[PDB]
Amino acid sequence: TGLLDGKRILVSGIITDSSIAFHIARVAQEQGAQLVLTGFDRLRLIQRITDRLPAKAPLLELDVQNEEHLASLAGRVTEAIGAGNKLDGVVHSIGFMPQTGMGINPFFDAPYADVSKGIHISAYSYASMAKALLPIMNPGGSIVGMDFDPSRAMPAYNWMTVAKSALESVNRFVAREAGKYGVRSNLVAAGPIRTLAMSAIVGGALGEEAGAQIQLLEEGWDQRAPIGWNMKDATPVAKTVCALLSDWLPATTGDIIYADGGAHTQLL
Amino acid sequence: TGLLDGKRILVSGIITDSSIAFHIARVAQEQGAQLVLTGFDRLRLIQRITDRLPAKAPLLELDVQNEEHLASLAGRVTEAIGAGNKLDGVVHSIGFMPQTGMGINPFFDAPYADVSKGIHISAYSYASMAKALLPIMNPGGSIVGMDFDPSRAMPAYNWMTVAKSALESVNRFVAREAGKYGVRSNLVAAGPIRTLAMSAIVGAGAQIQLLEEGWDQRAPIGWNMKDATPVAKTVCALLSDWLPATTGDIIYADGGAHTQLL
Amino acid sequence: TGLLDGKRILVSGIITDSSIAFHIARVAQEQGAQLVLTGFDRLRLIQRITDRLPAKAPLLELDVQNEEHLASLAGRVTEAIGAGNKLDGVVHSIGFMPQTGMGINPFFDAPYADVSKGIHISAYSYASMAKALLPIMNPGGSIVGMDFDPSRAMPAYNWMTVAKSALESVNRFVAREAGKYGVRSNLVAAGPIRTLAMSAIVGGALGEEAGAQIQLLEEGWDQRAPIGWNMKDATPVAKTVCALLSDWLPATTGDIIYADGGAHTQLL
Amino acid sequence: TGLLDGKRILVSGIITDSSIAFHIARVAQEQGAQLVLTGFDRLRLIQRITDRLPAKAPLLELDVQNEEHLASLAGRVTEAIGAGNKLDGVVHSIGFMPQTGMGINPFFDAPYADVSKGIHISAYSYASMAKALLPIMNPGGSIVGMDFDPSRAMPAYNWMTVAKSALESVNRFVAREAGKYGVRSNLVAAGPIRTLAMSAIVGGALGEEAGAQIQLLEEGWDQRAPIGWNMKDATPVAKTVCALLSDWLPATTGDIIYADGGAHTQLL
Ligand SMILES: NC(=O)c1ccc[n+]([C@@H]2O[C@H](COP(=O)([O-])OP(=O)(O)OC[C@H]3O[C@@H](n4cnc5c(N)ncnc54)[C@H](O)[C@@H]3O)[C@@H](O)[C@H]2O)c1
Ligand SMILES: NC(=O)c1ccc[n+]([C@@H]2O[C@H](COP(=O)([O-])OP(=O)(O)OC[C@H]3O[C@@H](n4cnc5c(N)ncnc54)[C@H](O)[C@@H]3O)[C@@H](O)[C@H]2O)c1
Ligand SMILES: NC(=O)c1ccc[n+]([C@@H]2O[C@H](COP(=O)([O-])OP(=O)(O)OC[C@H]3O[C@@H](n4cnc5c(N)ncnc54)[C@H](O)[C@@H]3O)[C@@H](O)[C@H]2O)c1
Ligand SMILES: NC(=O)c1ccc[n+]([C@@H]2O[C@H](COP(=O)([O-])OP(=O)(O)OC[C@H]3O[C@@H](n4cnc5c(N)ncnc54)[C@H](O)[C@@H]3O)[C@@H](O)[C@H]2O)c1
Ligand SMILES: Cc1ccccc1Oc1ccc(Cn2cc(-c3ccccc3)nn2)cc1O
Ligand SMILES: Cc1ccccc1Oc1ccc(Cn2cc(-c3ccccc3)nn2)cc1O
Ligand SMILES: Cc1ccccc1Oc1ccc(Cn2cc(-c3ccccc3)nn2)cc1O
Ligand SMILES: Cc1ccccc1Oc1ccc(Cn2cc(-c3ccccc3)nn2)cc1O
Ligand SMILES: [Cl-]
Repeated sequence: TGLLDGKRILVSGIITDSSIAFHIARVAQEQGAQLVLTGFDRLRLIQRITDRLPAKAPLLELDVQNEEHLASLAGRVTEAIGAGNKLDGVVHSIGFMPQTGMGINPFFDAPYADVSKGIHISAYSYASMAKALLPIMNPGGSIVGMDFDPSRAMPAYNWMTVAKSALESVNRFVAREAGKYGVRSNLVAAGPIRTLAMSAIVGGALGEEAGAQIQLLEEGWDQRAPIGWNMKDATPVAKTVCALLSDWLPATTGDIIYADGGAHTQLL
Repeated sequence: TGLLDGKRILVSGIITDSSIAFHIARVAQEQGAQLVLTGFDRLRLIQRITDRLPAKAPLLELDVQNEEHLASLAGRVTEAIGAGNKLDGVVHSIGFMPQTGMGINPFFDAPYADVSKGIHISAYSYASMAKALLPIMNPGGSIVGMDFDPSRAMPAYNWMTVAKSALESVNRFVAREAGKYGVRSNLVAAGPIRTLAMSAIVGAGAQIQLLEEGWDQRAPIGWNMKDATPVAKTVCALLSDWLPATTGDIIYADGGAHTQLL
Repeated sequence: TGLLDGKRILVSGIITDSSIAFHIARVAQEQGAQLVLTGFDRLRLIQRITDRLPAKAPLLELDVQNEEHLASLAGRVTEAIGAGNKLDGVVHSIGFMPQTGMGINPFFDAPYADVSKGIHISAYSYASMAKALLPIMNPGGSIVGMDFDPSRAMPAYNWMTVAKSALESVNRFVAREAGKYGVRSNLVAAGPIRTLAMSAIVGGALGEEAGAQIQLLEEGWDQRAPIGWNMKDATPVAKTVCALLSDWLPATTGDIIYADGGAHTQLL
Repeated sequence: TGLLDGKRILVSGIITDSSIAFHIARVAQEQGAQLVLTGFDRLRLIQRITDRLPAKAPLLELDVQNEEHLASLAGRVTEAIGAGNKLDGVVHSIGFMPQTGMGINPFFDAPYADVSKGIHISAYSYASMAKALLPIMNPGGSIVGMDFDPSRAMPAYNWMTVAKSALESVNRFVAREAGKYGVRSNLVAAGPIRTLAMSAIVGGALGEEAGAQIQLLEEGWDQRAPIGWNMKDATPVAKTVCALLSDWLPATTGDIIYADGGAHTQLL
């Protein structure tokens, strides 16, 4: 019946009901998955948000910079999905970059302490989550992270672009470790979706250029995509993540699937 | 409910029951699709082979070098699936290269007449099929072709490598046309599978060893050249509604080999 | 001492004094190369054009669709440069696509006979020239062809894009053969330059939409290039080809060097 | 010759006479460049080493983690080359990764503090150097860094691979800043060269897996390269960096040139 019937999937990265992770979780539950959710910092807000999902799911705290949270994560997941069950899926939908690393702030003025924090959250944590969770994943399972194509430089995305390049490389190594467990690791490179991070982090760092943000995104994506691109509709991205979590891409690992309307295949 | 429940899908390229297309068709029928099949040249053999599929499907003749076959194709499909119905999917699983263009024959000795024939069948025909079939495809539909990663040169594959590079470029243009109909176009770059065409590339022990080095040894999840199922499933994923934002693109069903250097 | 002092280099593809090959030849002679030139079809015009180069160079006829021309080419080159001498460099600066394959003509309406002719001239001939000339090339030598980045689809370039993809693949195979002779094979992917083919083939196939060419070129190149791009100045492209012909890129083969102002490294 | 006649070029990264930077410096001086050298930590040893170069050059201290060193660098360079003169070239040939991040140590066991240190030295510093030096670079100048192709995962290189992916992304941003000064930024992705850092990837020349290292390098490079690859010969790499420092690749920026015998263009 549903694409993910019977699968136990962890989903990180929900902060609002616009979050990519919110929509991944919604679609996964519509397709019969049983979820465990993780959230950072504003756990009361996150709980109110996840109440809007179609089904209850337990919520665990995870700040990927906190060693204790990572060291206790598998134990807390095992208790949430029922002792002795394992995960079939893990979704990393997590990122951060300080303001100095984005927007109109000059590229060269971001101090390394800020850039390092962003790389820790946005790239290294894909490895740390895999490390914590692989021992409790079933053969045939799937780890998925969110990418935004960093193969070319661009306005404003700045040091987050560098973090995404690092993430891509990390994914290919995670795939080598995950393969010993019969598990796949892949990224979904999504087109732009209107999320809290889009507005507050990228749009914030733009200051008076945020009108231009929309136009840049329409030029980069909707205009180039042969099938178009709607930044207000996260469903196509969520579906693509669900396809990777399913049994229907069983020979794809260390890889990147582009859910961007085909924009990255067209020059203009 | 199967993945392709209710979808009408054309599948080209069956010649034996090892054909990638045979397995694509098998999996698609297991997932509820209704098929129309096309075959080239050995139509009696192909009919015996397609009898082994889990369900009957009509078989139509198509030689992609034949203009008349392409010009009548939509009409013949429409008659097989019923007036008023359209296709949701098309699978291009077709290739050819003359012997001069592959194997131990020197790269520089393949005459252009042979290379041109191979490119016609293996790359241009992806466009010609799209052209013939897009007018009878539903919005939301999907065209999928088969690729073998040509981004780096390699022994023996020779001018077929060039044909695949051409096919990749063709796919990106087909995507622009197909988008006007609400249709996606993508290729699946599969790892090696033991098919009739594989055994024609050369005529052997060295071929298998190179394929093991290039694929199974590099793939984090391994690669089994006797098992077409993972490739077939990947094609079915592209035919489904579960990759709705992917077009002009290439999905690698190769065990992750192409992501690993050694 | 010029960069190519003492080198014997064949340069194909001169048709006017705007031709990329004209500028390659000019720069190569300024850098001390002795040239052999090849031309197609309008040999009287081409001779008047090559008289404007800074030094005399013999001109040979070569239509790359003519088997007899390819089979006699080595012998005719050897007679021009003298028995006992060999070539150090070969430049392929040749292309064609019939009108049905370009512009506003629908992509799907190009018959294969037209596409095949374009692929023959634009891609296969890179192999056929290498095959004819490698037996009279010195170790350390260099074959260079001209590319236009076909990694993504775009308006108007249509089937020429497909021919360039084929050429890239061909270059990697030519490199394998050329390596047995100690010879490198590479392409230069140039940004747009105002040439007869740009205007009459690409621009002509746009009919009343020719303004669209210039607009797309300005968006794709000058606007994205961190150091800018001037389509009226072939010198930077010519210099880059000369760099490949020299001994200063001795470890680069089967490869593509981008002389495009860095445009292809930038998204917008 | 004189490829770099009259150019003032800064070269970082010499520690022994096997260092890639040593050979970059040697070739650059053979081609008429006037050098300023920078060295980290062992400045007396480095001075004995740089005495073996064909000409004297001043040596300045630079630890790229030290803010004071970066803030004073332009002033110290200007004093060495003379007030009123500027640099035409900068070479970044610097890297580091702690032992936990490389070799047989499990990928998942490298702590982020170690990985961050490596990324700081190996990737962020490319930006920090550009920031310090662009204000004293002439139009037409060139910044070059060293890369090792990280587009696919591989044994042992582990987190250094991730650092190189980050460096590639950094280079494309540096190119956007450098373009405002008329300056190019590019990386050279070199094939393997036997240096001190090479041996440290597996914990020393008699590291546990050193036999496996040699075999993997022969398979990855010399066996795939159409023109071969010799890991004892840094000259082809040095020449390629000099090509980028010269005026002969004037339209290439934000980019990567592969000096690896063409290995990366061949599958097997
Ligand atoms: N929105 C886009 O256009 C777009 C496109 C492609 C990729 N992405 C990526 O998708 C992912 C989700 O971002 P989003 O757009 O949905 O935005 P978002 O703001 O909804 O979610 C980002 C999440 O990261 C979490 N996070 C930050 N610091 C963390 C920490 N220390 N520990 C754990 N979690 C932490 C936040 O709590 C939040 O839930 C990210 O990887 C982002 O880069 C976004
Ligand atoms: N087997 C592999 O390892 C592998 C890997 C990647 C991609 N592929 C691709 O998968 C596709 C199917 O190949 P396969 O390996 O299943 O081999 P195969 O021998 O089963 O099938 C090839 C098919 O091409 C058809 N064909 C040839 N000329 C034709 C023409 N003029 N008109 C119509 N059909 C024609 C044949 O009739 C046959 O059905 C091809 O595109 C091939 O290049 C194969
Ligand atoms: N002009 C650009 O913007 C640009 C950019 C990138 C690459 N290129 C490529 O550079 C090369 C040169 O084109 P150009 O722009 O200088 O144009 P051009 O019109 O100056 O030169 C094209 C050349 O192709 C030759 N040619 C065509 N058919 C031939 C045949 N049968 N045999 C031999 N020669 C034949 C013509 O005689 C002519 O000399 C081509 O490969 C073109 O694709 C051009
Ligand atoms: N050797 C190879 O096979 C190879 C191949 C491709 C790329 N590379 C790259 O070439 C570059 C040079 O490495 P190599 O092989 O010549 O090794 P090496 O050990 O000779 O040189 C590395 C240099 O990095 C310097 N360095 C380290 N920490 C520093 C700091 N805090 N501040 C400033 N400098 C610092 C060291 O002092 C040393 O001079 C690196 O970027 C390396 O990754 C090496
Ligand atoms: C979680 C998180 C933390 C830190 C940074 C981002 C982030 O999440 C993302 C949010 C939006 C995007 C998409 N996007 C790009 C841009 C930009 C300016 C416009 C021009 C084109 C580049 N604007 N919108 C990508 C993301 O990774
Ligand atoms: C249909 C068709 C017509 C013409 C040619 C091929 C073909 O179909 C294929 C069959 C098998 C493969 C995979 N493959 C590659 C090789 C080779 C030698 C070994 C090293 C790696 C290159 N051997 N097996 C690829 C195909 O495209
Ligand atoms: C020799 C030859 C034969 C046949 C065709 C071209 C050709 O030579 C070239 C001439 C110009 C270019 C550059 N270019 C591209 C375009 C187009 C519209 C604008 C957007 C980008 C695609 N317009 N200008 C590239 C070439 O290869
Ligand atoms: C400076 C520095 C700091 C930290 C790490 C490296 C480094 O510098 C390099 C030294 C040598 C290489 C080349 N290389 C790779 C490998 C490896 C094992 C063999 C298989 C292929 C991956 N072994 N040799 C690359 C470098 O970046
Ligand atoms: Cl959707």
